[PDB]
Amino acid sequence: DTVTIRTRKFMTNRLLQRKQMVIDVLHPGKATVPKTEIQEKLAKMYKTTPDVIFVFGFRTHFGGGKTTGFGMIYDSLDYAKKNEPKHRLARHGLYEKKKTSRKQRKERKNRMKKVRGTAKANVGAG
Amino acid sequence: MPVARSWVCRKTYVTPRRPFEKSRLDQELKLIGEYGLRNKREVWRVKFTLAKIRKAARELLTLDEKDPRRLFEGNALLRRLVRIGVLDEGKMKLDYILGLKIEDFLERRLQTQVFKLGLAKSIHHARVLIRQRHIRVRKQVVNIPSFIVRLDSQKHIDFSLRSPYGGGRPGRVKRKNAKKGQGGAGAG
Amino acid sequence: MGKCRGLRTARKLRSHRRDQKWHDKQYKKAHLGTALKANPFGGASHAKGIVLEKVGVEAKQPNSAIRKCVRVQLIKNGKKITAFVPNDGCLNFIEENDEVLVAGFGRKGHAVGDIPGVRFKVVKVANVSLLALYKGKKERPR
Amino acid sequence: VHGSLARVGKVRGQTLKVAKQEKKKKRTGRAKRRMQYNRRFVNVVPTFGKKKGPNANS
RNA sequence: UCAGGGUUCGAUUCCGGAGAGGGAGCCUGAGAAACGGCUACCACAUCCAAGGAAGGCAGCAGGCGCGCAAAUUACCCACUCCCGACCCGGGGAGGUAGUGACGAAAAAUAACAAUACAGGACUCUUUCGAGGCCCUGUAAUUGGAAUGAGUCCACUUUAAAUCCUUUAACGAGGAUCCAUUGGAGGGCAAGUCUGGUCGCAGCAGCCGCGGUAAUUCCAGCUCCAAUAGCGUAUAUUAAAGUU
Ligand SMILES: [Mg+2]
Ligand SMILES: [Mg+2]
Ligand SMILES: [Mg+2]
Ligand SMILES: [Mg+2]
Ligand SMILES: [Mg+2]
Ligand SMILES: [Mg+2]
Ligand SMILES: [Mg+2]
Ligand SMILES: [Mg+2]
Ligand SMILES: [Mg+2]
Ligand SMILES: [Mg+2]
Ligand SMILES: [Mg+2]
Ligand SMILES: [Mg+2]
Ligand SMILES: [Mg+2]
Ligand SMILES: [Mg+2]
Ligand SMILES: [Mg+2]
Ligand SMILES: [Mg+2]
Ligand SMILES: [Mg+2]
Ligand SMILES: [Mg+2]
Ligand SMILES: [Mg+2]
Ligand SMILES: [Mg+2]
Ligand SMILES: [Mg+2]
Ligand SMILES: [Mg+2]
Ligand SMILES: [Mg+2]
Ligand SMILES: [Mg+2]
Ligand SMILES: [Mg+2]
Ligand SMILES: [Mg+2]
Ligand SMILES: [Mg+2]
Ligand SMILES: [Mg+2]
Ligand SMILES: [Mg+2]
Ligand SMILES: [Mg+2]
Ligand SMILES: [Mg+2]
Ligand SMILES: [Mg+2]
Repeated sequence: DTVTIRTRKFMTNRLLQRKQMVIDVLHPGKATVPKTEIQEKLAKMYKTTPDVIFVFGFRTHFGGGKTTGFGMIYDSLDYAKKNEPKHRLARHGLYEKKKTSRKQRKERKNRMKKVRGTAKANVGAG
Repeated sequence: MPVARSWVCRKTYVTPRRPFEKSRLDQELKLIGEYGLRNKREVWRVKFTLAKIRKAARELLTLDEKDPRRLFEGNALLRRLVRIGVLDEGKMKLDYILGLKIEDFLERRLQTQVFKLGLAKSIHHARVLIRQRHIRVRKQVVNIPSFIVRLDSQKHIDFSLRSPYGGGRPGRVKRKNAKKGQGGAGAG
Repeated sequence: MGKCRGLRTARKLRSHRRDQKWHDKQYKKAHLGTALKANPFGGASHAKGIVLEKVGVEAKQPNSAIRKCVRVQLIKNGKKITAFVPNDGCLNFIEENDEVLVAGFGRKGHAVGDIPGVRFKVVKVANVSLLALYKGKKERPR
Repeated sequence: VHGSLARVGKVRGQTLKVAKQEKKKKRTGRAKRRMQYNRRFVNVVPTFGKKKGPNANS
């Protein structure tokens, strides 16, 4: 058999420039569907493209089949690069959280507190 | 100390005061055997729910009729008791609530209704059917032998749409004893 | 033969009940403070101590046996109590100068059974229970 | 009596050892309760006067 | 906890108060007698080149001591909100994972046919006797199915992970993919079964068991109770119309 999608409580949002709805996946079949496939079907359903369509939170019911999540369709890629929590952009390459570790940031800041003026030993020399 | 948690919970049963009472013992064992229950905690549970229903009914019954609170809560308790079918629609008044019995609630279980409706060969077969994911209530597969079946839901119990007993691929035993013809006597 | 029934006597009734509660034995024992002081435990359920030496308490007349108690000194107080080692041949598991954990005997203040002067029993010998040594589930560490 | 009649562990230290003769696995959960129901409510053979305690050795 | 009346508890996540080793005195500030601020005395205690300098975990982790008695020196600001000059920074507040039988909810550990025997209803037979519908035992080889505990591919989950849920591929014959804790004189459900000890060892909340034929001790077999739980010590409530 094959996957189906249907949509619930659809709403167009002109204040964040998007469309948001609840997504139900029907799949009498063999696993909860990958996100990358669901955004294809949403693209061919709402006729835009599979790069402004962000979907999240899918969970599948006891006894399989019906599975439910939330979806967003942004009217452009700049607005989609705008609001979009940065962890969700990083789900498909559009952002990259570059840092190391919270304890390093912490212990560094506390060494920079003990020098005055140009802090060369820690703005450069770690 | 502050946390976003909830601590609300309760017990659902009460032990008997007299621990070793031959009559109570054999009456509760009769009841365990004829409904195919696992424990006596599963009898004390139903006893507790029946006792609480009785307490609420007797509490409403001491108010004077035409009292709005009695009217509201009585018409609600009666409707909620008929919704599961442990009360006749032709009685529907707080006087008949004090005439129920423990085996009106044990009747309405799912294990009982799966055997009694004819999907199983005994109650001890019905429990292992339900607990092995063979049974479906509408579209839901229900794993729980204590699922109290509402009235309108009585028509809809049948087998799961992916299970050997009806429109399902055969289990792992019918597929190695069949592989016995290929990998047990044809390949080894 | 008489008690004030009247409508403004709440003070007399309340004060008389408060005055007479002090004649109930258990109430006074719990609310005076002399028992919590005289209790060899600090008001606790169990207590650890050191074994001084084993003893042979002889039972009371209608029975005859030698009950084989021990003499313990408590860590937190320094008090010296007598404790009972209940089982067949469980006195062999308790050497001298080893710390044992004792508990109560089951009557909250009193001697149980035919044993005179004993009010506690020994439950742990050295971080290991007298019921695992009695069944072989464990053994002493040396 | 021979030597220190007040010795500890005397009777448990002279009891003949017996090995356990066990084999068959006992049933558990619902299955035990099913067996106990059968063994007293439907597997029955009645008489007047007589006593029938479940462990009667007599 | 509780028939009606009451009794006991409230260090503890919400509101109010108080304190930052013990007292005391102040600066700045709208707001402090502030301790993640300062100044002295007392008690402790750290470094010293002996002149001097520095301190306050009843914050989050962790350690010693005390005890009958209580967890990781983990990840993250993604959620909830707070602060700032601020849509952008920061938060051991808080969120997430670990230890966790404090405690609360759901419910695996065997289901089903055959044969053999047994019982019951029944049919005829003067009666024996037989057949036959239901059930239960029981043993044997079976006999076939059914399934989740476990190993484990991918998705899903989330800040990133785990867990659950969804799913492949393997995964049961009962000898192991082996249920325990208490008891069997009475109160109080269950044996006058068999060996050992002989007022000893021990048992026993209470009454009471043991002195050569032990229903109570030590064991074997059998049986009873609750059951993934059960026993014990103590505080307390009902029983107590013994406040
Ligand atoms: Mg007097
Ligand atoms: Mg007295
Ligand atoms: Mg009341
Ligand atoms: Mg308080
Ligand atoms: Mg205190
Ligand atoms: Mg605390
Ligand atoms: Mg106020
Ligand atoms: Mg301190
Ligand atoms: Mg200001
Ligand atoms: Mg201050
Ligand atoms: Mg502060
Ligand atoms: Mg300072
Ligand atoms: Mg501090
Ligand atoms: Mg700390
Ligand atoms: Mg210690
Ligand atoms: Mg603890
Ligand atoms: Mg400790
Ligand atoms: Mg945040
Ligand atoms: Mg930020
Ligand atoms: Mg915290
Ligand atoms: Mg529980
Ligand atoms: Mg098991
Ligand atoms: Mg959790
Ligand atoms: Mg046992
Ligand atoms: Mg015993
Ligand atoms: Mg015995
Ligand atoms: Mg008894
Ligand atoms: Mg009896
Ligand atoms: Mg003998
Ligand atoms: Mg004998
Ligand atoms: Mg009381
Ligand atoms: Mg009294």
